[PDB]
Order: sequence, then structure tokens, then C-alpha cells
Amino acid sequence: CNKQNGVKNILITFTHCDTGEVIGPISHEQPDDTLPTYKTCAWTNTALTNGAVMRSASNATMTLPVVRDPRVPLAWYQGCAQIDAQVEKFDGTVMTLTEGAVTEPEESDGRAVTMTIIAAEIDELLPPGSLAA
Amino acid sequence: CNKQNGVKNILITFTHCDTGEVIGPISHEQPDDTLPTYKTCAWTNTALTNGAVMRSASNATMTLPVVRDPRVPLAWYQGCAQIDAQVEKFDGTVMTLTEGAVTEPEESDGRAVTMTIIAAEIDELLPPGSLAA
Amino acid sequence: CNKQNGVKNILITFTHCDTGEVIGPISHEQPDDTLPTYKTCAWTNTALTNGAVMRSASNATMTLPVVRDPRVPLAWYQGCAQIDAQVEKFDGTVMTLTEGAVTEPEESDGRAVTMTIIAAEIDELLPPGSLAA
Amino acid sequence: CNKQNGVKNILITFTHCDTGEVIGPISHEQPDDTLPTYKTCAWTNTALTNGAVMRSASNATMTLPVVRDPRVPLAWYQGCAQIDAQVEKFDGTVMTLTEGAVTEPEESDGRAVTMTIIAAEIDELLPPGSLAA
Amino acid sequence: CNKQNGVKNILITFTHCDTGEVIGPISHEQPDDTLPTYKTCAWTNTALTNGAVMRSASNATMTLPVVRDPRVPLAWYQGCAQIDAQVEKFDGTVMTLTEGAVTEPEESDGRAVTMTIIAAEIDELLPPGSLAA
Amino acid sequence: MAGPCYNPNEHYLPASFKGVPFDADSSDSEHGRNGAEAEFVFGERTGYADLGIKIRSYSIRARFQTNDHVALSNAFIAVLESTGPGLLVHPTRGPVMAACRSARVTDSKVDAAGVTYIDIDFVEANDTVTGFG
Repeated sequence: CNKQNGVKNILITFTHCDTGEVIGPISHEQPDDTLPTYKTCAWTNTALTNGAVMRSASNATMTLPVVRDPRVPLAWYQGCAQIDAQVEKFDGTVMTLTEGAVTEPEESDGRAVTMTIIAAEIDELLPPGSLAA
Repeated sequence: CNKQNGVKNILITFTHCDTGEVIGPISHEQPDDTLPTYKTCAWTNTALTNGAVMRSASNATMTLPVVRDPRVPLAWYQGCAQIDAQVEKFDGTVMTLTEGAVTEPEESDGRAVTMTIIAAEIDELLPPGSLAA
Repeated sequence: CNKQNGVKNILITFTHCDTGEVIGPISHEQPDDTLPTYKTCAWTNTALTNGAVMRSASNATMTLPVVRDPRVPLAWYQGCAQIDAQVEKFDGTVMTLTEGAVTEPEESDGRAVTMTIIAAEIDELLPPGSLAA
Repeated sequence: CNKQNGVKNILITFTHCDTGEVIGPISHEQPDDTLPTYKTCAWTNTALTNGAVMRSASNATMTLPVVRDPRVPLAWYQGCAQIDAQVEKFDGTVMTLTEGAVTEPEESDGRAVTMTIIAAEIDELLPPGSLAA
Repeated sequence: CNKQNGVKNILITFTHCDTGEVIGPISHEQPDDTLPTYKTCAWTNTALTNGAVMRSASNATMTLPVVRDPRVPLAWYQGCAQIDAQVEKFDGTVMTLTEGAVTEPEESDGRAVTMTIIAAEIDELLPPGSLAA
Repeated sequence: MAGPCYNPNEHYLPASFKGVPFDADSSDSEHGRNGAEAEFVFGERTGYADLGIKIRSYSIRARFQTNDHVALSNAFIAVLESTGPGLLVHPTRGPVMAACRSARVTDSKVDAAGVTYIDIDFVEANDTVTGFG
């Protein structure tokens, strides 16, 4: 099954800034039928007149809705800890992120958390048989 | 079948801007029931008083929702590469675009991408029997 | 049948601005169940205190959703050509417009085009038996 | 039948500004299930701190959705003529307006018109047996 | 029945501000299934940094949707008169207000009026057995 | 203005200068009287002395929308620079004699193509004999 659009594994690795603790790559499960969304192009374009474009810095963003693990404080999932995430889709694509930070956390009832992460770059592992280098 | 409103073929030809490699014209398919949209008049009017108008530069744009090819990095479909697109509707119309650029990309889940493209000029091929030159 | 509310005929005449070409009045057909709208009073009132008003120039505008003719370039229906339009309703009313211009065109999929037109004045032909002179 | 909330008679009397013509009190009918709304107090209160208030001039406003009469130009129904209206509800209340003016007209398809009127004051005639003088 | 959320009696006592006449306490009924709403704390807090708060004046308000009494002019139910209201809920709670003022009235069709009232203080009568003094 | 029977073309005079018509878009003025306010020292009383009339000043704004506005606009500037004062028909103050003191011509090619604005600053100028009294 290769044409199924879905998520297979989610691994996260916290790092408490205030104490330096590190927690192994725990696995997670998603809360609902939504999927994560990605943006891997660092620079951003703007529309000038007559086909030109302005180029701005911007960042690389992530959006990871995941069920909270009942053995980790809720604070860590918000902007009180570093994050290192990996998502493996069914087809085979694997996307990794390191040294990410959470931005503008919103209130969560205790189970569903929707993290917004930003990092310098995101590395993508396409299935076998890619074209670009 | 000339009264059927739909898209027949979609061809794209990327050109990586940091290595110069070119990927030949690949075919694509639609993600949903929506259709592309067009605007070919470069100048834009605004309403003055008593029937007059003001003309401004503006550009010619494109909106092309297409399913990501599983053999091309997701970055290319965003603002990290050039695009050359062609769309052939069922009735026979063909809309060509070259040296296009992607503007203000939004996050995608890895399958569906809605590209916004701007170019100096878009050329249209009407079916046989056109009136205007 | 006079109480039926609908549109009976729609004639449009195009005058290309960069070449002077003129295309005779071509009948058109509407894309959906919506109807055109009108505004003929070329003066706007603003509410002051104690029942007084203020006059401002404003214009007379028409919104005309029509189905693109497959023998005319899509650019003409947008702000790249002059328009002369006539609409005849079932009851008998006729609304004529000349030397109109298209304003702030939006993207169209290639079949359905909604045109916003502004002109110095719109002339109305009421059915037989009017009261006002 | 005094408990029925509805409109019974609508009388309007136009007065062309540019020619001094006057049209008798023609009767009208409403286009849909909505009802007119009224505001008869020409002073507005703003909330200060600790229960105080501030008074502002404001005006007396009316909202009269009525079907266009096919013997009167559409322009008259917009801000190109004076209006004198009267609305008689089923219960008995009669409310009259004189020397009103239309403000900020919107586009209409030729049958349904929603006039917004402003005047110095609106006179209300309560059914027999009122309390206030 | 002591757990039914609803309103039992509504009493209003107008006081015309231009003639000084007073109309005794009249009973009213509701226009729909909505209920009044209250705010009894005069001061208002705002969020500072690190758990602090800023305190501002504000007022005590009230929202009272009621059916217009067919023996009272529609003007009195807006900024053009004073109000003294009382609401008795089914459980036994009684809210009293005196020397209230109507703010920013909106147009009404002639039957349903949604008055907004502000006063220096609103007094609440809890059922027997209250804890706080 | 009150009432909907106003007619701006009937109350505002058509502007002009040295006999060349032009389209006015605004009308201001400045009047006054020269005083000699004086306040004594250690005193509870002040004084005043009227000492002549103050020189007026008018400011107007013009708009050119017609086809080929540059020729008319560029030809009107040649009149403002003509030596000596001349008759001015102020839209509201009537015919007066004034001399142009400055004029800023605003234009653009992409932001606003097809309309030219020009602000003016007039000064009252009454002819005087040359023999100094």
C-alpha cells in the first residue's frame, strides 16, 4: 500500500532547557483526522509590478498535532523545552527537524496539543527512485 | 465533447535556481474538484468620479492546484524553484506560462499543493474559429 | 407573461484599445441563477445630524455575470477592452450602457466571468405606460 | 385579529428634485418575509464610567424594503428623489415620515429595493387607548 | 420547582425626561427563548505580566429583551426615557435596577426590543440560605 | 445639506482664472483681524486694540480626468506663471482678484495613471497707485 495518505510514526525528543534533561525518542499518536503541514523553503517571494518579485528571509515551519503523553508535563509540550521531531508517512517519505522551538502556544484541555515549530531547515527523505539530487 | 468544463493535461518543467538542473516536462493530476483560475490583463483599472478610471501596473497571475509528484522534493513546488506550466482544457484551449515565480507559499500536508504563479504575460490558444486576431 | 423576473437577452460589443477592432453585438448566456444588478443615481447621500445629508460624486455601475464566448479572448472580458452592453428582461425593461470600463477584475476559471462596469450614466426603458417623464 | 405582527399598507409619494414633479401616494407591496425597522429617538447615549452617559445628535432612521413599481424609474427609488412614506401595521399602529432622503444606495436587480431613509422626526399613532400623551 | 432556569416576572417603570410624567410598574413578556444577562462587578481587571493586573472603572450593565407594550410609544423603549427594571427568576433570585439609561439603540420592527441598560449599582436578592453577607 | 432636493451644480460657481476654465475640487479661505493684546504686570485686567484687517488667502485643488489630461494640465501651468495678477472666480467666494503664490503638480505612471492633481495657493491682490500716496 503506497498511495495511502497518512502518518505512520511520530517520534519526539524533549530537552528541558532549565535542567538539561533529555528524554529518549518517545512515540506518539495523533488526536483526530487532521494531518501535519510543512513548509521547507526558507526564502519567501512577494509580487512586484510586471512579473518581478521581492525575496525575504522567513523561516521553515512545522505543525504537529499530537496526543499528549501522560508521563510528560504539559509545560514541556509548550514553549518550555526544545523539540526534535520525525514523521514517517505511509508511502515512505521521512521528514526530520532538529533544534525546533514552539511559538505562541494556545490553551489545551490536557489531551490534544497542536505544536507550531520553527527551525533553520527541514530535511526530506523521498522514497527510492528520486529525480533531484 | 466540447461543452465539458474541465482540465485535460497539466505539464510542469522545474528549473532549480541553486544548481541549474532542469527536469523535463512532467504530467500532473488534480487533488480535488476545483479548477485553475486565470487573469491575463496586465493593467488594472480603478473607479474615479463621473466615469473616469485610473490604470495601474499589476501583473498576470495563475492558481494551479496540483498533486505533488512523489519524485520531486516538496521544496521545489514552493518558492524554491522556477516553474513553466501548461494547461489544456477539454474544449481545446491551451494556456502557456514561462518564467513564473511562486509567491507567499502556505503549508501543505505533502500531497496537495496550491501554487500561485505570476508572470509578465500569459499566452492563450483559442480553439479553431476565433474572431479576434 | 409579465410577472416573471428574469433576463431575456444580453448583447455585448467589444472595442479593442490597442488595435481599434470592433466586434458586433454578440448574444450571451448567464452562467447561474444570479441576476445582474444596477445603480443609476449618480449621487450619494451621507447622513449628517438632524436629518441633513451630503452629496458626493459617485458613479453608475453594473454587475454583469455572463458566460465567456469561446470565440473571444479571455483578456477582453477583463480590463483590456471597452464594453457596450444591453440587457432586456422578460417584463420589457431595457437597460443600455456605453463607454463602460471594467474595474478590479478577479481570477476566472475560463467559463464564468463576472464583470463590474462603470459608466457616466445608464439609460432605462420602462415598459409602455410609464408615469414619469 | 390584533395580535398579528405584519404590515398592511405602504404608501409612498415621490418628488423629483430636478423637475418638481409629484406623484400621488401610490401603494406598494413587500418583496419577502422581512419587516421594516424603525428608530424614533433623535439622541444617542454613550457609556461613561460609573453610570454616566453622553448625548449625541444622531437622526431618526427608517428601513423600508418594498417591491419596485413598474411605472416608476428605478433612479427615483435611489437617492434621486424625496420620499414621503407611511406604514400601517395590522394591529393599528401608523407611522408617518416626511421629507426623508435615501442614503448610500446599493445595487438592485430591478425588483427588490431596500431603501434607507432619514428624517428630522417620525410620528407614531398608537392604537386607541394609549397611556402617554 | 427550583431548578428551572427561566424568568417569572418583568416590571418596568418609565419616567419621561421632557415632561416628568411617571408610568407605574407595568408587567412585560419575552419575545423569544433568550434570557437577560447581567454584570454586577463595577471594576474591571486586565492582564499585566507575571500575574499582576490593572483595575479600571467600567460600569454595571444589563441586557433586557422584552416585548413592546402596545400602550407605550416606541420612543420610550430607547434613549428617550429613564428605566427602572426588576426581573424575578423561577428559583427566586431578584435583580433590581434604578436610574438606568439606554445606550446605542438599534432599529426595531415594532414588537421586539432589546434594551441595553447601565447603572451605578445592581442589587441582587439570593434565595433563603445565602452564605455571603 | 438638508433635504434631498439639493443641486450642487446650481449653488457652486464654475471656477476659472484669467479667463481659462478649470475643474475645481476644493475651496478654502482664511480671514481675520490684527489685534494688539496686552497684559499688564501684577494686574488683574488686560487690554486690546484693533489695528487693521488681515490679508485673505485662498487655496484650491484641481483634477483633470478627460482624455489626454497632460496637454491641458501642462498648458494650464503656463497661465499660473504669467506675470501679474488676474481675476479669479472662486467657487463659493465669487469673483475676486488674486495672484498665484505656489502650485504643486502631482502625478504617477504606475500608482495612478490617467489623472493629474494640482494644488494651488492664491493671495488677494488689490491694485495700488505707484506714487506711494
